[PDB]
Amino acid sequence: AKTLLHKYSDIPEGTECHRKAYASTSIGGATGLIVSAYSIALKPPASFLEGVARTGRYTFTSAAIGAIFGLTSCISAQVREKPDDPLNYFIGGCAGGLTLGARTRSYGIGAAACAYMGLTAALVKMGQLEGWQVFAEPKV
Amino acid sequence: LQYGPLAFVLGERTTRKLTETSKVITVDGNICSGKGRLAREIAEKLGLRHFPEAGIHYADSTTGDGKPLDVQLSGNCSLEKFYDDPKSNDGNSYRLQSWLYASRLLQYADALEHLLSTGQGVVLERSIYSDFVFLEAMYRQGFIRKQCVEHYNEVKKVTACEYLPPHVVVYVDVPVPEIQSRIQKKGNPHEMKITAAYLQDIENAYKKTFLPEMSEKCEVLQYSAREAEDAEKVVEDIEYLKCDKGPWPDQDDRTFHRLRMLVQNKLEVLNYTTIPVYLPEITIGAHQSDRVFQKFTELPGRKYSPGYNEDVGDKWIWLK
Amino acid sequence: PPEPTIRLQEDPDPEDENLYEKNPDSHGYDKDPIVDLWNMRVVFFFGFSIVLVLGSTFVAYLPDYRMQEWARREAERLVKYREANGLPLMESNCFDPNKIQLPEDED
Amino acid sequence: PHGSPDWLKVGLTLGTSVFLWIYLIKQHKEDVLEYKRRNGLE
Amino acid sequence: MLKIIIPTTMLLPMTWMSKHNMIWINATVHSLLISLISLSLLNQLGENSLNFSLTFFSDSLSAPLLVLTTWLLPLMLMASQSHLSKETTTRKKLYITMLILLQLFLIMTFTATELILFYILFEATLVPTLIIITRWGNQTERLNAGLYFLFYTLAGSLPLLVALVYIQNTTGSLNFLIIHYWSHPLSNSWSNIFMWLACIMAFMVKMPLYGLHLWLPKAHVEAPIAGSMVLAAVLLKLGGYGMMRITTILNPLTNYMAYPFLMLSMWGMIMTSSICLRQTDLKSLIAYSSVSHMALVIVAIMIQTPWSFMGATALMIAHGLTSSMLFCLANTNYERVHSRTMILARGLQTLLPLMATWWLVASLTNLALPPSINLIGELFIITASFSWSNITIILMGMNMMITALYSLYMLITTQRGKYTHHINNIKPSFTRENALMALHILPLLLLTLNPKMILGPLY
Amino acid sequence: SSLLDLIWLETILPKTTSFIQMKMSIMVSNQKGLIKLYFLSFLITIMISMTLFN
Amino acid sequence: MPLVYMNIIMAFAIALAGLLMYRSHLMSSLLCLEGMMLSLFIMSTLIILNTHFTLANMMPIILLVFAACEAALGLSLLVMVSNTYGTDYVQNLNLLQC
Amino acid sequence: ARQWQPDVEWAEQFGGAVMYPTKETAHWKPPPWNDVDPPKNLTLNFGP
Amino acid sequence: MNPIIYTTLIMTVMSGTMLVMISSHWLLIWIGFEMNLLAMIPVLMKNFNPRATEAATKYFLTQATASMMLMMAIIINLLYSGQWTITKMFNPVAMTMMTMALAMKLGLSPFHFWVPEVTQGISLQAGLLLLTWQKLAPLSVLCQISQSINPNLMLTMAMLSILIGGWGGLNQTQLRKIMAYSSIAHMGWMTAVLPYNTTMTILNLLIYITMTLAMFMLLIHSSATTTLSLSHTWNKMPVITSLMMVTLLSMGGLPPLSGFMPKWMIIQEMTKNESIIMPTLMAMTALLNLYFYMRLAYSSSLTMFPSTNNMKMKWQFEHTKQMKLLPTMIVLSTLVLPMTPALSSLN
Ligand SMILES: CCCCCCCCCCCCCCCCC[C@@H](O)O[C@H](CO[C@H](O)CCCCCCCCCCCCCCC)COP(=O)(O)OCC[N+](C)(C)C
Ligand SMILES: CCCCCCCCCCCCCCCCC[C@@H](O)O[C@H](CO[C@H](O)CCCCCCCCCCCCCCC)COP(=O)(O)OCC[N+](C)(C)C
Ligand SMILES: CCCCCCCC/C=C\CCCCCCCC(=O)O[C@H](COC(=O)CCCCCCC/C=C/CCCCCCCC)COP(=O)(O)OCCN
Ligand SMILES: Nc1ncnc2c1ncn2[C@@H]1O[C@H](COP(=O)(O)OP(=O)(O)O)[C@@H](O)[C@H]1O
Repeated sequence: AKTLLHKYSDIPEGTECHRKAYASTSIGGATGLIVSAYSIALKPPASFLEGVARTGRYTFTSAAIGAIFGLTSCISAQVREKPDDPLNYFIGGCAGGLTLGARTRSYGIGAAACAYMGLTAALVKMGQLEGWQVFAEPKV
Repeated sequence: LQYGPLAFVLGERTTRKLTETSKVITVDGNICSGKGRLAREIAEKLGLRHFPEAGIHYADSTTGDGKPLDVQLSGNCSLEKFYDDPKSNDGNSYRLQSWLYASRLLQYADALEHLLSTGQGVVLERSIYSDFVFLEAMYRQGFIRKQCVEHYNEVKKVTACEYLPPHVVVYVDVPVPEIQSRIQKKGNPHEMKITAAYLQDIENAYKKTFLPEMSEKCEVLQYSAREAEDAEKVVEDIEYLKCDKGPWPDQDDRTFHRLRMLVQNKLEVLNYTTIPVYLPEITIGAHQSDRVFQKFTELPGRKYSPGYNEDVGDKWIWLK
Repeated sequence: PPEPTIRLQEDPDPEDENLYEKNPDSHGYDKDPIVDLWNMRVVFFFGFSIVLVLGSTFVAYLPDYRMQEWARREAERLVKYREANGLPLMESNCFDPNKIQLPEDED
Repeated sequence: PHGSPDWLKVGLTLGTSVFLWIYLIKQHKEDVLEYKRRNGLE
Repeated sequence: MLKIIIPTTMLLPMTWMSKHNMIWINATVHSLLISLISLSLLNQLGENSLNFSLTFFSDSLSAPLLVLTTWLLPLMLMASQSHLSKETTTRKKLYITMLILLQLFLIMTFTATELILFYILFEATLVPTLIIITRWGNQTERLNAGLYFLFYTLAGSLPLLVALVYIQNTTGSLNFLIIHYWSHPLSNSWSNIFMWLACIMAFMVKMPLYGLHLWLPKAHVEAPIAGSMVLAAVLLKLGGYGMMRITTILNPLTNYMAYPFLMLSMWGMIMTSSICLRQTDLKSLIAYSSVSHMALVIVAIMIQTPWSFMGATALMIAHGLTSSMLFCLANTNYERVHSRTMILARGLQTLLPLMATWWLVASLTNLALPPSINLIGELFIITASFSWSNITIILMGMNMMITALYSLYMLITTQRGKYTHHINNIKPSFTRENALMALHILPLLLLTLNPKMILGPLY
Repeated sequence: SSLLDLIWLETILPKTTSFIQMKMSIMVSNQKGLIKLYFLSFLITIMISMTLFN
Repeated sequence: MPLVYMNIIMAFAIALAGLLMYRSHLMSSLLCLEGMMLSLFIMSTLIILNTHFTLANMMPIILLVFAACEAALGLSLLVMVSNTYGTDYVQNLNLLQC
Repeated sequence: ARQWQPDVEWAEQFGGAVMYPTKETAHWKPPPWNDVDPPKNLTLNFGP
Repeated sequence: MNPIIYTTLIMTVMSGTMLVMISSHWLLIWIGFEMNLLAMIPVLMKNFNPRATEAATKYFLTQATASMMLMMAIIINLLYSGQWTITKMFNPVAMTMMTMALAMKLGLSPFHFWVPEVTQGISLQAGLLLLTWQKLAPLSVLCQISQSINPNLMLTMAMLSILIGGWGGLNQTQLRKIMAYSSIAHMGWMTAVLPYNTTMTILNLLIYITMTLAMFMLLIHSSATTTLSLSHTWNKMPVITSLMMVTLLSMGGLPPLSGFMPKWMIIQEMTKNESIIMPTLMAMTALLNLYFYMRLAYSSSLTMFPSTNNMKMKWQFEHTKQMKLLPTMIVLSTLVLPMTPALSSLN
């Protein structure tokens, strides 16, 4: 639900590194669990044990991605002393992308991940700053 | 009013046109047999309609004028070249076989349309059934490859799974030495080159793979050369037998409506004869296809629809 | 392997046809000499004679809708007036400051 | 196949076209006059 | 404006009702007549514009482009007459129909009072070119080339539609006159930055900007001669015209936004000029030269000064004419040799002297020899860039030197040396090809007598 | 000519886009046609809508 | 909204989940559909009777009739599938695939 | 001197069950040309 | 089947759709859906074979589940408010259940899995009917209650449908599955504007229906269901291939074709409501549909594929039956962009 979003967003950007990391870990774990549920439903690989192994692997990968992103972004915001700057989200986002590359153990996915997650995180920060709506209400 | 759903709704029922005489009949015999004479005789005595055996240019006789078209515009194959060089490198043998099978399919559709539209029966030579005997002989003699017979089997299945088998099959049996003597007496120089192995393989295929299979769903009259000379006994056997084992008694008015819609619209009849499977004997390149199609379009009465050709002499074009 | 080593029935690649062989003085427009010659004539006439010459002359003698000599005369009369009256030629302000209401800062 | 110009269908087509054109012109004239009457132009 | 549009539309029924052996003559004659009508538009005023109606206007920026577009069609027909000899009448009529539709779309694009109409026609030009490339193309890579050409353009231009509808929702109008008169500054904001990017990238991808120029060599090499002519002459200038029209609302954001694109173009002209030095294909070399010229035009438009705009307009016209002539010469060689490789046919000056003269004049014009309008635009843009920054002169000089180098390399490799011995099918040049080259080259030397006609609205 | 233009510029936009789209197409279209998995996914989807959008 | 309505809604949810599982035996799928319509009948009847809305006493009958007609249609389809393959197993319907 | 046109080898790319064949889908076969698949009387012993 | 029975069944399908469209009572809408489902199955199973039976049973299962969910939503709405009229839904839970049921009926993602297989199993005429007429009733019901829909869920399933259609159309060689994925993508486009304007939804529905009718009628005319079978059409009837290529270009949203109208208007309307990101993603994703349309056009008309010898007989025969309105549908799906402001008629 939106409870995880509220718990993550209520924390200030430049403080409480551990709280932000924990919230990011929870969000990543939820996303990984949903992806694992879809993967199990659409593709039952061989058995119950291999399926739960797949679920655990996906969940841990997503949770690690979220934790690294949150920790790196919050530390960058704290150290640089310039909050509300998309560069911090860029750096943290593709620290998470590099951790994805390390987990999957291939350099190309790591570089692609840094590109396409740093840009995504910077875009999200820009949208928060400028008030962009993804799901706009019907104004007119 | 062309036949369709509206005609079936209002008045058109073809079950009332059946008068126990329809009885589609097919006559099968080995090369240079007396079957053509025998088939013709049966048609005249029973009052049915005779269908001469379909050749390379059978389809040419039913569209436009009855005159045949050029070989490169119709068939792209010749029987004389098959007799002269059965192992020709340009794949003429299987092209001939496939074109002849398609011609037989079109002729069978035409005969079925006539029978279902008028009620008058028809008499046919070698039909889509038993056309495989030439394929089997050609394969056993090494004239064609195995992929060719696989393609023939696929096309034959997909096409012939949609028609009713003949009521009565009439076979004239002639020994191979006698038929070779008849070939020698015929005088055709190209037909002289037929080997005895080819005829024996043909003959083996007819008895072994065709007679019992049609015995299980049709009525068979195996006849020899001497006893086929008199058609009176043949006709008497024709009326004496009653068909009660085939699918024909199981049909009704709705199945007849479906089959009548199928037999007309010949483009649907010939739909699966050009399946996109690429065998070098029958596949044609883009440039040659374009050139031949452009030449065909340049034929006098073939650029437009049959009634829209001023060059032939069609008038009132601007109001049709 | 009794395969014919032929993938399909294809026409051979045709050889390029020379326009000069069957018709010298070919002009490179068409294989039919009459249509060829008339195509050459119409192309040469309607391009060189009509467009390239008449349109060039038309563009050369276009009237001054861009108003160059008009600007020359206006500038000449203004400089005559200003030199004679002691005015210092061109003025730094394009608009008279009397008609601009600046906003008071009071900082 | 072998067909003569079907005069029944040609006649019906031409009659439908002419009837549609005349009805359209009459409708347009009525609309113009009734518009003028409502807004008091003429 | 309809006095040009209606005859172009009537070109279609005339073509489709022509005799089987009279399509080319009629099309050429009526296209030349249409071009003569277009000449009247050149008369322009120093004031606002030639506002014909609510839908169309003309300007001294649009007038030379319209004249070039109308003039190009007879040349394309002349070039296409040869290789379509063995084609059926219906398909030749379809080819002529594609060319006429492309001309009509370009003509309506260049007038286009309203920006959504401009976008609609600017995208409508994409279909006939794609059909020409992927239908009447010789090689098997024409399909991939057409896919690249379609998808680069569409990916670039899809955000432009969103930007335009947003701009109309906010401002209330997309008519260019109201946009110009009611212009307001853009605040330095992330939303404004992305709006600037969406407004700019669609025209950048079609210039082509360096790094986004991959589609151009494929499309130019795989297209038939008429397609190459139109792509090199007119279709590349659509991006420049759009940038010139749309940079009025991007101020003062453009002052710092332009740097990434300025650096890309300034280094990419050097890169593509150096690429031209090592090329085994004539068409690829000409395409990369086009890329260099259009990169320098991008620099001119981004600098956004009056001299920049005048130089950009002059260079656009001159490059269109020169690239069309070079492609035509390459096609004349190809139709004899059927190879499209520089090193195969050598020493053609001995066999074809007049065509060698045409080659020399085309290379000199591409080399920007004074007082050709190519050098007029080149020098105006160089001076404007020097005023922008004195350090640009190094890159501009390097580009000039490399340009002269590969132009004379292309001339010497094909025209000089010893003829290839085993090639014996090199027939004398036809009158059609010579007339094509003459009609390409004479307008350039006539326009250098009246440079004010191609210097744009800021003259 | 080679390293930048024919390799890396080609790798960045077009080849990457083609590879990603082809992989996503393979993932989406690789379904065995068993209604078991389809309606299991429908059940999973229905539960998510109830608990995540309200 | 008291506990009886919650129990009936829970029964409907259980029947829907059992339908969406598909261990095997399409007959069980039809059984789950009929359990769903039975739960719908019960809960709608309770709502209608509680509020004394006289004119909707028709609606449960209409629902029952239409759902039983749908049940007959599904049974016919199952019979045709079984005559095609010899069994009503779900996994035999894999000829058409995404 | 001739415009290239697709041949059998090129045309065979579009003849499979799906585009972009994979290991899992390698065994998939196209549907039959007509959408018909092959179809692939009890006794009673009334004794005493 | 008997032509009388077929006509009666088609009339029953149409009358069920009209009953859904004209009624104001929820029970009558449910009855219309049930009648349409009941009369739809024999139309799909008209040509009896195992594939059609499997498609029919899949369709029956999906539609029965959707109808049960819709009935449950109606009953919950009645429970929380004694109302039978189709208006504001009055309940958050009831609305969610109803939206999923209508999405399952329409085939929106993630409930899209049945559309490609049902389309592949049935013939081309049944596919035409299923992909054109069977969208009117659920879309009309969604339009009537558009003020109640949660925009987040509607937009999520719309974007999912667009992405799924774009990705799944890339992998197909069968024409019917291509048309099914195209239908899924177009449905996703249609439902992304319901929260903002229903007139745009109806305009998109009309344009898509015209284009789909043109495409299916062209495919029926040249009796091909695979890419390679359609690659043989140029050797007999090149005009059909050229018209098909123009229609495919129109279906890809390329201006100035008719298919550019719905996407243009939907983007403009969504931008009026301060929505920017979603139209950009939607156009980017529709690029994939355009790509596989271009692949089909390449295989069909822009190049000439090898032919077979037996086409010479087909050269001699003409189609016995000519489909009326095929010319009108092609023109309407190709050349109606200049008539865009006519959408104010509340089409
Ligand atoms: C081959 C061997 C030699 C034989 C020839 C010997 C003779 C030599 C002469 C050739 C050039 C010598 C230079 C002499 C120049 C004199 C002519 C000049 O003065 O006229 C120019 C005029 O030239 C035209 O302005 C330019 C030509 C028009 C170009 C348009 C191209 C035609 C359309 C074709 C399609 C367009 C394609 C490109 C799209 C833009 C400039 O005149 P300008 O001082 O100003 O004012 C004109 C007079 N006023 C004051 C009354 C107004
Ligand atoms: C691939 C071949 C070529 C294709 C075309 C390439 C051209 C596109 C490049 C886009 C131009 C620049 C984009 C934004 C420029 C604005 C300036 C900004 O970036 O600089 C600093 C911005 O700081 C940081 O850069 C923040 C952004 C960090 C995240 C961006 C990702 C960096 C690399 C991504 C490149 C990927 C390009 C290709 C995409 C597929 C200034 O600090 P700040 O004062 O705070 O911000 C000022 C702007 N304000 C006033 C609106 C707030
Ligand atoms: C050759 C391929 C090139 C493809 C194009 C690359 C650039 C694309 C441009 C960015 C995409 C979005 C364009 C924005 C549309 C204009 C609308 C606008 O400017 O309004 C902005 C909207 O701005 C945005 O929403 C932008 C969000 C971006 C989401 C899409 C990301 C696409 C990729 C972005 C990174 C790449 C951009 C450069 C690419 C470089 C070349 C490859 C403000 O919105 P409001 O909320 O109404 O006002 C704020 C005050 N309340
Ligand atoms: N399947 C076939 N393949 C090749 N040729 C065939 C085939 N079927 C019939 N023919 C040829 O058709 C001709 C007529 O057949 P046939 O019965 O032998 O002579 P007739 O019609 O005089 O009785 C013969 O020359 C025969 O070879």
